[PDB]
Amino acid sequence: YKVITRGMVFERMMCTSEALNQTPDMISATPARLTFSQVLVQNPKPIMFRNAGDSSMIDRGLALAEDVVGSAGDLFDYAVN
Amino acid sequence: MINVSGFGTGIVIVSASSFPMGFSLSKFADDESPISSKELEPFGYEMLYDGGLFAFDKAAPLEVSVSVIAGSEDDINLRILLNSKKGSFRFLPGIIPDMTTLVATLPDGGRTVLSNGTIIKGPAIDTIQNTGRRKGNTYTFVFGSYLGAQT
Repeated sequence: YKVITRGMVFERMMCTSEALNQTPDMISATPARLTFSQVLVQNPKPIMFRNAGDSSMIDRGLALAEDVVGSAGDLFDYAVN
Repeated sequence: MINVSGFGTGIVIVSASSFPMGFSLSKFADDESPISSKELEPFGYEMLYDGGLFAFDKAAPLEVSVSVIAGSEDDINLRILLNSKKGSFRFLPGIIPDMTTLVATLPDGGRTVLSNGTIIKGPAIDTIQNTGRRKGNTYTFVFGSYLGAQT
């Protein structure tokens, strides 16, 4: 969330704590104390790109390719269809 | 000369839900001040460590109080307003039952449009004085809008 209090814009904010208070001093409304904390990020300003072709590549590491059974005939029928 | 009289003053109280059309206060008390408001404080000052002064804004409620004769229709209407819990009304980005008091002071035409407010306190039952005559009833409202004065 982004919290804008008084001309003081704060980005990358998440609610850390929150406390409601129900007392005979306020029977209709309820006072509440919220506390947010900023999420520290290595780059405050990131670099992006417009078109969808030109990402920097991301590597998935070792995957341990899982196992399926379809035989080559099923793959061939799928490619034919 | 300047006429600072108070005769002919009228008040029109219109509430968002209790009295959408509103009622009129004309019967004011004789022992208590018919209208009494504490001094507004919309500014504040702080002392710098070099002896200097800094001036800033503060939140300034306008606490007005109107006194009416015990048993009158205005007193009954004000008691009905007092006995209206805020939790029994639908809520809008505005204020629980927003009630405004149009104050027409004298044939001078001074109109005050105190708005954005609500009642705060008042007497539930009439108090019988030592003299035997019921005390005038003073009901206090608070407001956040205090502009609109003319002439």
